[PDB]
Amino acid sequence: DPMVTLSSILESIINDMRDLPNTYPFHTPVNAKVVKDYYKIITRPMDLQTLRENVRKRLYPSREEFREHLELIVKNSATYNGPKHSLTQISQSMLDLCDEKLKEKEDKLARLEKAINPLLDDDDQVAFSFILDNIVTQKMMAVPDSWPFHHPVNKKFVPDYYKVIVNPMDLETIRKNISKHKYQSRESFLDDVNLILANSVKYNGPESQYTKTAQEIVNVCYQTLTEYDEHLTQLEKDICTAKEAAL
Ligand SMILES: C[C@@H]1COCCN1c1cc(C2(S(C)(=O)=O)CC2)nc(-c2cccc3[nH]ccc23)n1
Repeated sequence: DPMVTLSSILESIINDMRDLPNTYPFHTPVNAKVVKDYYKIITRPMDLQTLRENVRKRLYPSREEFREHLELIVKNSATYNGPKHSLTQISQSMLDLCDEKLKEKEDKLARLEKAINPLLDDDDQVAFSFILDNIVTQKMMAVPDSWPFHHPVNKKFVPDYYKVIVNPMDLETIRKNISKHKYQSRESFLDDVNLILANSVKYNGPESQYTKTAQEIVNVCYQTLTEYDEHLTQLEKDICTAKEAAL
């Protein structure tokens, strides 16, 4: 079972990260009854124990989902402790080692990932994802003053954001989803794109300039999808055939 082999590789990387110097503060979850403001600042807690348990729950079908959770450890430290704090440097040493090990095992990991999910090797899925990523970076992120929507909100800087917005979305998250080939057609992609605009209506109001910018992001997405409609329709058809074939 390639998921078992993959999981064993990921656990071995966790073992190697745990062994780096001074890493213990990251081995287990932050104790929010000692660090009483932790959840007022951090939205997505992560640590090596939780990461290992998730590997064992078979939550990571690829390098990328694993690495994304590992990177939260660093991002959270950068936010809470500071970008140059020794704890943030220590967390970064873990991520650097992970990247070394993933580099070394890249061909084996690719083989396992494609055995787990054959669409990662499908040329139509890859071409479709490439087009979506170019729409995001060249059209959507090029909208003037679109920066509020480029990344997840950092609760440190907007402390009530996630009390209001419980289903957040942003363009970086969409790009990460594209890189993982989460979207097999425009319908699921547009659900996430529209969530950006819905969240702006809710948090900022329907007449806010933030919402006008978000509306422009959505409108240039529709305009560009319409321009590429013929090609995208063919890719979506061939992806469906590949999806059904893998059965
Ligand atoms: C709430 C507002 C409008 O609705 C969309 C998301 N918005 C963001 C997003 C971000 C992020 S950030 C830096 O937190 O990563 C994702 C890019 N920051 C700020 C922000 C931060 C600090 C002071 C501020 N004054 C006005 C906006 C603002 N607002």
